[PDB]
Amino acid sequence: KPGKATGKGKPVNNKWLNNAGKDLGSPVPDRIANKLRDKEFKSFDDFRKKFWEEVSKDPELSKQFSRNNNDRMKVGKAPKTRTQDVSGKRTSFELHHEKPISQNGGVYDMDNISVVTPKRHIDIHRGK
Amino acid sequence: KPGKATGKGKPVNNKWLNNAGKDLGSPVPDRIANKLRDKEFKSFDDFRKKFWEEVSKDPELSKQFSRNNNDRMKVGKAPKTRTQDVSGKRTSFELHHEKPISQNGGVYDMDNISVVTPKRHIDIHRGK
DNA sequence: GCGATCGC
DNA sequence: GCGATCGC
DNA sequence: GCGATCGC
DNA sequence: GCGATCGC
DNA sequence: GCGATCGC
DNA sequence: GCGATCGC
Repeated sequence: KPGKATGKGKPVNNKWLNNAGKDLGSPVPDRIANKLRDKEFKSFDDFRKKFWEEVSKDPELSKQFSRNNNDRMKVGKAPKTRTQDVSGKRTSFELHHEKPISQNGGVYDMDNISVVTPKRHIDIHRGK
Repeated sequence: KPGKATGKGKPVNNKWLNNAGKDLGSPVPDRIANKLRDKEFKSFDDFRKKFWEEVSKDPELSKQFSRNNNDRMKVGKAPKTRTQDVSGKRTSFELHHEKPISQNGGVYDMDNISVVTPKRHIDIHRGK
């Protein structure tokens, strides 16, 4: 299921992921959407890996993460969340598509993707 | 001056480049001819590369060279010749075109391509 | 069964 | 790309 | 991620 | 040569 | 300069 | 894929 990525993203402050635990979480940063716009991805995993790689290459974004977390994002790994936002062994930050694929939701549509904590993700799926 | 590969090639024994220092040297192995037949080449420089890389991929042939030589062939570089067959900084085997493009010589016609030693290529360009 | 990340 | 994991 | 394989 | 992509 | 290979 | 070198 390949395809290209599209989207405008939103502007973000000094606490990007700060609300990744409420509602639909945090959005794709504008600067990041540009680096990835019109690009081409194999699978969604391919996207996730690149997204986090791009995050670690953005000076103002990488400044909000712990040294180890930055080392993680540099090789496609997702940053770890605060203790209170994990869910058992699920402790990384996850990407979520607002509208599923079954509802014609764009899989590589950055405006349809946001960053949420595992804890929140489980609620979002339960309906809360 | 790009082009496509072509030619039949001739069957080579176990001592392929054992006469590369006489006459016109060893011919382009049939097996290599087949594996290379009709291929997009940007320059003869590129063909040399792909050629030797194809020589290292052919078990029967790669067997005739030391490890240092296969390392080279693996990256498109030709095997170094014995010391008595080199000349100056030229220590590796060189591809020889029997006919120039002027005389309708195949620039990518394996049948018009052979492998000769530096000390021999020099004796061919002076008059046998 | 299902979304979603991990590691080669 | 593939095989495996995790919580529901 | 690590070994192939582009691309200049 | 070697950094940068592909293809598992 | 010519026919080739080297060195990124 | 481009310059740069090689020996004559």
